Amino acid sequence: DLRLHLLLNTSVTCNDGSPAGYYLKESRGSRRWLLFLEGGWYCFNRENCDSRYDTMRRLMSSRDWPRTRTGTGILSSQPEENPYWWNANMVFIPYCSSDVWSGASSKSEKNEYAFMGALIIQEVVRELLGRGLSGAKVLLLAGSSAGGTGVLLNVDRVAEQLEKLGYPAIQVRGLADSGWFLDNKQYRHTDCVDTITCAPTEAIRRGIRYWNGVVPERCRRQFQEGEEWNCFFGYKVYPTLRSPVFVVQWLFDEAQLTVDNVHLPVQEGLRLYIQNLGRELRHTLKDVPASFAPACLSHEIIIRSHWTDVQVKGTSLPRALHCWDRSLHPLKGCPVHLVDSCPWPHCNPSCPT
Ligand SMILES: OCc1cn(-c2ccc(Cl)c(Cl)c2)nn1
Ligand SMILES: *[C@@H]1O[C@H](CO)[C@@H](O)[C@H](O)[C@H]1NC(C)=O
Repeated sequence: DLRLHLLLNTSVTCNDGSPAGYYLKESRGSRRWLLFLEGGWYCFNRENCDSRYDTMRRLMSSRDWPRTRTGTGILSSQPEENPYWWNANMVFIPYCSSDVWSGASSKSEKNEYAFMGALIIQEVVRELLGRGLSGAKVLLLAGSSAGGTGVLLNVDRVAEQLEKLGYPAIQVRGLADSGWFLDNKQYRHTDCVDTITCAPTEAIRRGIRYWNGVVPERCRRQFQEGEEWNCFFGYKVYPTLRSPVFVVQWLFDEAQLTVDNVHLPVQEGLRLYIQNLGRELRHTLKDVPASFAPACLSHEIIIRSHWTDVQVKGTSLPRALHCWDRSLHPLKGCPVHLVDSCPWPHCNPSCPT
């Protein structure tokens, strides 16, 4: 079990002003640290943030958080369930800022909600240095869904912060799970008139203004003011990063099909759309040396207990991550770039059921 610690700096808060926090399980015999970012969509205006506060309050507030949580998947401490990093120090950071981990704004007389996702990550790092993170050799910043996108937005700032605090020996790396999205054409098209019909590029554009969102500077300098929404899309922000990042992405991600207005007897027009989506995602990973991209229709995520079962070209994700570790000290029979090439959902027999 991982135990809850609320942040001692109570100015760093969830959406409703309650303090943010983290769940920790230490491993005294390890200099490896894994910091995982929870996901779960976002909100970008007053109407749909109020709605999220009614029926998804744990993603906006800490007042009902439990004292402990069980580590699963890559956060498990049993080698049977986690062949990769079972002996590492484990940290689970709840997602209570609804800003794709990008915000830096407090609740005030002009803001009903606080959006502090970027500052939450930095304060967790600062308070963990007193918990033994000061002795680390590798800090792996991982995340799923909106947390996977948050890895891409924040991994270089974490490396930046540890350098200016005087810890240059800590190697910072990233693992982005199911947060690599495309700003493609929708299958059926709707103008941004309400939350349902607003495409991701439009919603992110308004979110950044509503959140006071921040993006990596090198990406910020390419796209500049008014256009920072481009940095939320993995294939645009990844080439600007300096830290090593491993990318996990289904070729037919369910969240991607949702924002494309696809809801699954497939006729020709939809078949070509789905097949073209798989091609485009494969194409964006072509220059990504560390990646895992199975041809599955799925919403599953690397903290699930059976994450070891899926294979690409005969290699599992825990093995690919171990190969990545070795490559950061090409390897015989221990590959790191694993992208399916078959064109339809579940053509890989090991896809989740
Ligand atoms: O849980 C699924 C999910 C997906 N997203 C998400 C995050 C960023 C972008 Cl740019 C898009 Cl298009 C979608 N956030 N949560
Ligand atoms: C608390 O966090 C805020 C926001 O990140 C920061 O500006 C401030 O310096 C922190 N205060 C202390 C005492 O660490």
